[PDB]
Amino acid sequence: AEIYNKDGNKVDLYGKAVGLHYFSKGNGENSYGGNGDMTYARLGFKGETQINSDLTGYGQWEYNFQGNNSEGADAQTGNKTRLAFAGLKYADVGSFDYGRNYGVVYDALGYTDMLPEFGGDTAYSDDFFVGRVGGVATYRNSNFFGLVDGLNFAVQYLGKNERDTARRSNGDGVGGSISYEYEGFGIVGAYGAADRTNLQEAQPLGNGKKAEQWATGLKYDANNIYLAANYGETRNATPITNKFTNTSGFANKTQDVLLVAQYQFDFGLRPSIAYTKSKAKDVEGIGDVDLVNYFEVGATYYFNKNMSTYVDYIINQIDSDNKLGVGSDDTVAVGIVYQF
Amino acid sequence: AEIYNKDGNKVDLYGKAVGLHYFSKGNGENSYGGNGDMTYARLGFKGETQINSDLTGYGQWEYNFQGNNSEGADAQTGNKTRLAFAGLKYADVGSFDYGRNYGVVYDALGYTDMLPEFGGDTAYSDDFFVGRVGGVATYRNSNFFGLVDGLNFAVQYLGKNERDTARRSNGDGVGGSISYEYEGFGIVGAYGAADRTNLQEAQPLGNGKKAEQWATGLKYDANNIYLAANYGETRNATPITNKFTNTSGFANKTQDVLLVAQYQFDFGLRPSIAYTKSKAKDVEGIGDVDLVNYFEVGATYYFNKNMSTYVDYIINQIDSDNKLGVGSDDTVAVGIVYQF
Amino acid sequence: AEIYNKDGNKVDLYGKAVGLHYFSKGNGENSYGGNGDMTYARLGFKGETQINSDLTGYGQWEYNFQGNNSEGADAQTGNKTRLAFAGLKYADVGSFDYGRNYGVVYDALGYTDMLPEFGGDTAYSDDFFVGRVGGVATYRNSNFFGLVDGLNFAVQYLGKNERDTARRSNGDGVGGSISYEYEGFGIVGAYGAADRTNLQEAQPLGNGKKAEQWATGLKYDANNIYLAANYGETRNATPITNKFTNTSGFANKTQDVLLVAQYQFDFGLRPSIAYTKSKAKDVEGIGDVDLVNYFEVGATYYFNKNMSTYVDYIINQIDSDNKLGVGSDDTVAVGIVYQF
Repeated sequence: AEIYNKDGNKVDLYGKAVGLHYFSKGNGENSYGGNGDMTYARLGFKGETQINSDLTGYGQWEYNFQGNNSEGADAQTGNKTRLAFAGLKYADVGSFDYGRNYGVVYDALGYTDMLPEFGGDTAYSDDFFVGRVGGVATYRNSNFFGLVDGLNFAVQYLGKNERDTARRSNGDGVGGSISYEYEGFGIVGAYGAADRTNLQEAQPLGNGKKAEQWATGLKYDANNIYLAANYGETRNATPITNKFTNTSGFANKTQDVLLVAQYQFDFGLRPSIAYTKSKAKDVEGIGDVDLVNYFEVGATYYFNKNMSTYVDYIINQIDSDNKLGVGSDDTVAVGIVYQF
Repeated sequence: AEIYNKDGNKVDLYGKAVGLHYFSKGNGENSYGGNGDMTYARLGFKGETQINSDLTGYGQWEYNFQGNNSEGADAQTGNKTRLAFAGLKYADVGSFDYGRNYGVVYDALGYTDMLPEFGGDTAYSDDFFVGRVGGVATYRNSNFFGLVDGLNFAVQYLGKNERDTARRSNGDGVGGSISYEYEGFGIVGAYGAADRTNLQEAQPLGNGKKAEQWATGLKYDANNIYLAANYGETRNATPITNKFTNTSGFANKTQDVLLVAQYQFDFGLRPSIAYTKSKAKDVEGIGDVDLVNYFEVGATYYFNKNMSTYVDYIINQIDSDNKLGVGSDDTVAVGIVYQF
Repeated sequence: AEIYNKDGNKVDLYGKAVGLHYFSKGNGENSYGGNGDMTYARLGFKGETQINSDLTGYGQWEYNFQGNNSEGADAQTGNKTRLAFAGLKYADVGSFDYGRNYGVVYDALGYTDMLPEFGGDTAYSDDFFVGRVGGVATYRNSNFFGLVDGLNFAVQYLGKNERDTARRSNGDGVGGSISYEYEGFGIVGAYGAADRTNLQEAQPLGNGKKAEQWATGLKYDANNIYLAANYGETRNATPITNKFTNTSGFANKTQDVLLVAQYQFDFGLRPSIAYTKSKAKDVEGIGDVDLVNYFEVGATYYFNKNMSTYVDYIINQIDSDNKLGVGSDDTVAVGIVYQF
């Protein structure tokens, strides 16, 4: 919601209140998404001020507030800051911002991150270039300096983040994307690579000093039709765990495929169909393991632009014999979302 | 405050900044409410969008921010999300929302929850149907489908919540209320019951597999006069602790009485008078124990609609010989509240 | 940003999104400010309602949200409530508010707290009267009841706060300030003293039962020129640590000097020059130790009123032979700030 627009500085304060609930067999510890209340909310703001007629300053902050906690000690479990950055966009040169923001490889993975609830599996947060990250300096350029419509590129610089965890840690690195949008087609390629840190190298699963991720997208988005596909691979970057040996680390290699098919009816119904398959390769002592695999059937029914509800169903293809001990049961999400 | 109302979607962003302080003898660990700085703030938003002329989507999120903490490690102590849900209200059929919201038995207890600071004693949060709860689906209906003015009812479905604590946990259950408002009178009856979970059954105090709460209210609210009374009982649901045996659990039974008497002067002064008495029965090895007992004398002086101050005094009737070790000293709250 | 002004109640909801990063040699554990991503954000609101033509109610809440955390367990590390209070300002009598607010001795230290990033060294939070504190009742009076322009005074009452930590704890005390502003000159004197608590007295470093702080300021602020100086001293109040003995407590005495020199160019550039020196005296087994010492060179370039960037450089004068083990390396901050 645009709560303010005076003296060329508009502030968009927005939020969400998602009544949500998962359904999985038993206590669902063996299910794709889990079982239980999953209600949460959001709050944030994106500001934009015009320094002049070419230069624009902008800032954004988004925060997730969990609603499925009690007002006891667990109150904060899950609350986190999702985005926080600032920048200046200028004429045709391009934009530059810095802070907690999405990694460039997300640009590609973005194409398939359209499911009602689930999906987006390979875009782990705090995992180098595929999801939200801390301290990334990003430079994007539009229409190749205005010369070519639809030709976009960006180069990101990931700063080293040595945290308490190997999972949330990352060394420094660089990445970049290139996308061309035309008619209702989009084609993307993005890649990045950064140093793994000592703690990361110290983990039992995964071996290397350089983690690199890359993926490409293709999409036909026009005339109530959304079709998109993603494919990517990674070296020592997808976090994994062996539930049996109680070991953790990263998959040495992974072949990722994401597919989406969605149609937007006029009356508000927007069914969804998708396929997700992530397979780790060269996992020590195991070899090839499916980290994710399933089919999705879903439907979001938008009332107006500030209301909707959706049902998401995950036909979990993962089998019980999974080596890493991944869950094999299905999950069903049922949400009702109010926003502004 | 209504910061936005465009295209039939009004957003009410509100808050509080309560400068507060308690006064009790000594360090007050033996006092009703404690002693010290109790300053806090609130922030939230309730949105409402008109899907059409019968259907309305709405959402709400409220968060408590504690101000009596240092900026050190204790910073977050007390911060919690108080409410978070979403729903659709429709024509005369009624409303339906889901998320973190008040339990139906609160509908009754609401009548007496009007004190300047204290009061509301029996409406514990995260305690089945008497206070705020997680994952409750609620259906309310107004004026009996519009047929009878003042006749209201609601049926709530409490979802199972297996948390780290027995106190904050709850099995699944159902509850409902019925209220009739007329002239300036109100009469309410509400009841609910749900399964106690293993962890709860596992506690030393309290025995049963089903916890059920119920209460009724009566109130005369009109012409600057507010008079209300509540009475209820519970089976294995009111959380209790024996400070001496260092044991916890739930009271097998409790007889609750709440009484309020308040008058609204024209110039802003609104004195308060109240009586609260909660007694546990069948407490193992003890029998009958008063969990709460006192008289209250208070007064809120509202300047305008965004300012007030109040003094609340609790004449603590609990004696020193209390078996469960409940505090016996008095407490005085003195707040100054700004809001919007 | 003033998101609302109706019926004489204006609400100013504001925020920040600071993309920030420190630069120090090595991992910088021996540097002044540290090394790494330091991105954060702010959110808050100050409200003001006119009770009538003399009386005004007002409230404020400010919260710091850290952006340099991962979305993992460390998510909340650093989030804190910075301010939270409420009051009534009246005619010429003066204002009175209560809650989490700045201590009076800050009034003096304020003069030198103008650096782009660093600076303000001696105004520790949760440290009696020099920084933000919990439960302080403050009374300020303007222009000596309107009789003398520029003559201002305030008397603060610090409530006892017995927290988990000696550092964040404080006994009760009183403080007050006196400031006279004229032409573009300002002269301030402020002082306070309060009881140290048992836990504080219990610490190895620092001996006394009464902690007292005081400081004075002088400033020439007019015609794009800002020049300010501060000098103060303290008894058993500045928190200190001996990195080698792994001991903590408070400096028995400290001589603090702060100096600032800044000029505001018309086009937006605002260079900064400053000197900071805090020296502890009578530190057990050591004697005199510099807690802080350096020169600063900085520059903030404001685009418009909602955008800026700055570079701050700390020429760290602290030597390696520091007895308390204080860091000796330099630090460089580079921020880009969007606000509203």
